[PDB]
Amino acid sequence: PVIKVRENEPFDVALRRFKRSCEKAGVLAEVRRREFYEKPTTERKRAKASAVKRHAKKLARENARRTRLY
Amino acid sequence: AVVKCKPTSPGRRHVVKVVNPELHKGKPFAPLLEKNSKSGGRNNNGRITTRHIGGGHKQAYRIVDFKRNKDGIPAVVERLEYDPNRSANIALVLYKDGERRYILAPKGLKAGDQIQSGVDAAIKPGNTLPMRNIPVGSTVHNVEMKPGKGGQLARSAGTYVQIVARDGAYVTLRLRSGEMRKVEADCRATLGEVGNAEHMLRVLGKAGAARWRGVRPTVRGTAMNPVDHPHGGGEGRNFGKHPVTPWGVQTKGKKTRSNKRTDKFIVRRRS
Amino acid sequence: KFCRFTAEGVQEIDYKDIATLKNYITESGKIVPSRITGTRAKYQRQLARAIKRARYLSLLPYTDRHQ
Amino acid sequence: SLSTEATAKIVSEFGRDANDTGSTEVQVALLTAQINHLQGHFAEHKKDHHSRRGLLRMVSQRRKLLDYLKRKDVARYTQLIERLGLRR
Amino acid sequence: SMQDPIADMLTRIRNGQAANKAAVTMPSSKLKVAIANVLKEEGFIEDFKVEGDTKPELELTLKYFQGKAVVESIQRVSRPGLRIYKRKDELPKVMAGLGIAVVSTSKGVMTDRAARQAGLGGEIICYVA
Amino acid sequence: MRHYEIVFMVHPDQSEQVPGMIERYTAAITGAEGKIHRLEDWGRRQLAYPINKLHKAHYVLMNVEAPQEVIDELETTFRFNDAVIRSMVMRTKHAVTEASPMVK
RNA sequence: CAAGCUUGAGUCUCGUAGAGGGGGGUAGAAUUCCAGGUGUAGCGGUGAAAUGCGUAGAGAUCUGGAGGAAUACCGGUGGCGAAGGCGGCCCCCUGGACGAAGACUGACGCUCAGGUGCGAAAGCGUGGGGAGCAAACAGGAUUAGAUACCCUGGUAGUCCACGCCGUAAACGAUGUCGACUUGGAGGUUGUGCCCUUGAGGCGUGGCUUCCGGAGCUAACGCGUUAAGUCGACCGCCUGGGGA
RNA sequence: GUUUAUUAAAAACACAGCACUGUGCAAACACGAAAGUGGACGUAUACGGUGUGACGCCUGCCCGGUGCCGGAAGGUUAAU
Ligand SMILES: [Mg+2]
Ligand SMILES: [Mg+2]
Ligand SMILES: [Mg+2]
Ligand SMILES: [Mg+2]
Ligand SMILES: [Mg+2]
Ligand SMILES: [Mg+2]
Ligand SMILES: [Mg+2]
Ligand SMILES: [Mg+2]
Ligand SMILES: [Mg+2]
Ligand SMILES: [Mg+2]
Ligand SMILES: [Mg+2]
Ligand SMILES: [Mg+2]
Ligand SMILES: [Mg+2]
Ligand SMILES: [Mg+2]
Ligand SMILES: [Mg+2]
Ligand SMILES: [Mg+2]
Ligand SMILES: [Mg+2]
Ligand SMILES: [Mg+2]
Ligand SMILES: [Mg+2]
Ligand SMILES: [Mg+2]
Ligand SMILES: [Mg+2]
Ligand SMILES: [Mg+2]
Ligand SMILES: [Mg+2]
Ligand SMILES: [Mg+2]
Ligand SMILES: [Mg+2]
Ligand SMILES: [Mg+2]
Ligand SMILES: [Mg+2]
Ligand SMILES: [Mg+2]
Ligand SMILES: [Mg+2]
Repeated sequence: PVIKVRENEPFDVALRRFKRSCEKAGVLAEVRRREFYEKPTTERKRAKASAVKRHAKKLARENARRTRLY
Repeated sequence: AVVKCKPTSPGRRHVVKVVNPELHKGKPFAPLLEKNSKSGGRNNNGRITTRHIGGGHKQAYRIVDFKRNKDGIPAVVERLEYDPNRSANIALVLYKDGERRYILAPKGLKAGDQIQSGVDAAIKPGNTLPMRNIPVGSTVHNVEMKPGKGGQLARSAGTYVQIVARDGAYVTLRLRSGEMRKVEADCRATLGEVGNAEHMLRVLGKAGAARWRGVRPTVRGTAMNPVDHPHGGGEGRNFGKHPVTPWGVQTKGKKTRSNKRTDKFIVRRRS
Repeated sequence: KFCRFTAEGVQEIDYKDIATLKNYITESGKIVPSRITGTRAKYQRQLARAIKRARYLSLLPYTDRHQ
Repeated sequence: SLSTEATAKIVSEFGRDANDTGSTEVQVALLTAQINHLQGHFAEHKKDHHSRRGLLRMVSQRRKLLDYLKRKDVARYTQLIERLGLRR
Repeated sequence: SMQDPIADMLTRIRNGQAANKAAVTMPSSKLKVAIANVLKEEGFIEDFKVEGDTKPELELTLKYFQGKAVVESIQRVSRPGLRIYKRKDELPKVMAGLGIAVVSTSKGVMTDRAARQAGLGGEIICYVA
Repeated sequence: MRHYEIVFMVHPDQSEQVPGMIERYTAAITGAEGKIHRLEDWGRRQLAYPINKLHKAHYVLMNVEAPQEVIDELETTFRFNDAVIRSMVMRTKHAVTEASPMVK
């Protein structure tokens, strides 16, 4: 969030460091979820669905390697 | 403790009675008693000034200490009594040296408790000390407007005043009405809130209970005659004028306050 | 599973320590998730409480700016 | 629950060998002591329904335990009732 | 709660036969030993041996003929929720004679043929086929 | 009895009478039969965030073994006194007598 | 019926984790108002517009103050709890679960018609509180119509304490307990021993996730936490509407 | 219960309950050219006024107009 430009730094890299710091901190991603209200019911639904999909994609990717030589 | 009464008869149908088993039963402390005759709403001219007042039951004025300016010597409360001249209860507090007084009963205080006045006292419900030592945010009661005049603010059944600021010489406090008022720092106030808080829960039940309190019935203006009241007159339940007092002053909305002397003390008007 | 504690045996994270505790908070005053730190479930759970205690005692800032 | 010193004292005063730790009388005394100690707890925190169920479980176990003792041999149950203060 | 040791024994032996277990160890009892004697006298099990001083355990060894289990169906008839008592002339006949129905009678725990030969009934326990 | 740990910050304006406060607190503890095991002042240092429009406070830590009554009395004294800004009280199961990572 | 026994069950002694419950305090982020300063012609909003806020100085910025709710990251198919449900921190009281070794109590064990208790949210009564959100309602907008979806405000309510009803997709659409019946990959939490050179290995427990063999099912699917084979008990179902 | 003594005793007034409004104390208000008093030797759980009138379900829409309150950006405006 607080990105002070060091001595003798180009504007392009100075802004790139700010952008990377913002992306790592996740500021733009917090407003996109705090703009509207999400009930605990749908919050748990989304969490469970995301976990299931994350589990299934990994399992499918690991199980698809031992088939279809090329 | 509010007790619902059985509907054995009309008048008993809707009565509830606030009962405190800790209240003393018997005669009060005779040396501190006095005489308080019923005025009846008549000033020193025989004219009725505040109507709807009269009758009731004989009472006796008990001397209640609203100052508590005894620094040092701590006293102990012995019992509580019901004061007919007010809505709260009075605690009979006796000092270590022989001396009994009547104090406004705090919320948590019961029989056998100890209270110390002065400005060397400790923060505890019942103690009295100036605003210069009371921490900000405290809920005091029986607040004095000026040093030595006596406690006047928030001394009802269940009222209190909370401190919000103190910038040296003046201390800002929010009264029970909901407005802030600066007071001198040297003023004294008892800690905590008054004891009997269920007083508002009582209901009279019948017209007789109001005559017991000593309030005459109130007659609506619209049922009177035009000479007796502006709202009077008509060939029925007619009413075609703005609601006003019997002396031609607006009732609904009209703010009646002209005291300009006490205007620098008020921080914000009540809302 | 206490990767940062296997060779140390601290067994108890104390909010007094800040030198080895500020490595678990990012520049914006946020705790690095155990998914990234590789910390044991109990050690990360107690380290979060220690960081909260430090923040209460004003040893670690709540946010990057904290005006 | 009861402190270690109190539990040891109750076991010593209610056990035949002062080391039984689990006999019928010892269990009854421990349960009654816990119930009596929690009686003063269930007067300021009457909304503690997550501990009221536990107290009810203790009461039910004590009652079943006393009924078993009375059915098996009524020779110490009558003495235990008088010594401990239970109504039945 | 364990409320039928005989049903527990039948379940254990049936599960062992289904899962191709060599032998099935379990807590034993006098009635369990009596039933195991009848089961061994008919070739349904290999053998059995009680092991233990304070907590005896039966160690029944199953028999497998050509892979398939020898015992087809063992069904507990008289369960401890509905007692079944049959006279001498009312005894059942499993698979028209090819199966047995263990019966506990006054002379002991015998089979259908033994009970009919002796001329007395008893209460049935289970059907073995 | 139970082992407690009190860490409190107080204003820099009266950082010369802090030993007096420490002496009064330990005198009260030993009068109420509390075994003080660990006690040290970290001095004056900066704060993570501004508290009451000041950026530098004074830290004092004390691990003692004191009864709940005197612990509550000390907490009430801290609440009443305006010199002490913030006081944290922890209930520890063991009497720690080691140096803080602060004092080195 | 009378004697015995510990394997069922319950208890002691020591540690372990946990948003378990009740009560009281404390600290920031943020939203909204009050007062002041700088500052000028826009702000807000939508697919687009206007109702709305603005020259009475809006929005923005900074300072101080007022008050309410919940505690960003930690945070997970993670934990606790019979269920509902539970998430800053601290203190006070307390329920429940598991494990290392030790002795006794000796069937004291499971279920349960009536009965009692708890029981999401919404709802009602009393006394307060009320920042944001938001039924009812007001205005703008699309549409042939729009008593809606969208936008600008906005009352009850959401909050606190004591009270009242006992309703849910109160869901794992799977009532409680016992033992038996192949495995793999994990998650959390103990415990024994090994050279603990790394979250090194070999066993043993408690909870839980995914895949799957036999078996079961009309199929989907369940699959050692069975919807596989049983035992003890309670409740319910007998065509769809009418209900 | 009270009400027109002496043609109207009732559906008329009062009533407990409920709502609104003003009132920080040298309080509002009323009697008094003023002193002063009642309110009250009370202190917003109190007082006064105005509406309806035990209790169960509720008080739905509208500020065009007249009152009341908040504001003084602009116009007019007495005495001086
Ligand atoms: Mg009146
Ligand atoms: Mg009235
Ligand atoms: Mg009339
Ligand atoms: Mg006249
Ligand atoms: Mg007139
Ligand atoms: Mg009229
Ligand atoms: Mg008329
Ligand atoms: Mg008319
Ligand atoms: Mg008209
Ligand atoms: Mg007029
Ligand atoms: Mg516990
Ligand atoms: Mg029932
Ligand atoms: Mg609710
Ligand atoms: Mg809104
Ligand atoms: Mg809306
Ligand atoms: Mg409500
Ligand atoms: Mg239902
Ligand atoms: Mg269901
Ligand atoms: Mg049950
Ligand atoms: Mg669980
Ligand atoms: Mg499967
Ligand atoms: Mg009459
Ligand atoms: Mg007449
Ligand atoms: Mg006067
Ligand atoms: Mg009327
Ligand atoms: Mg009505
Ligand atoms: Mg109306
Ligand atoms: Mg208007
Ligand atoms: Mg005006």
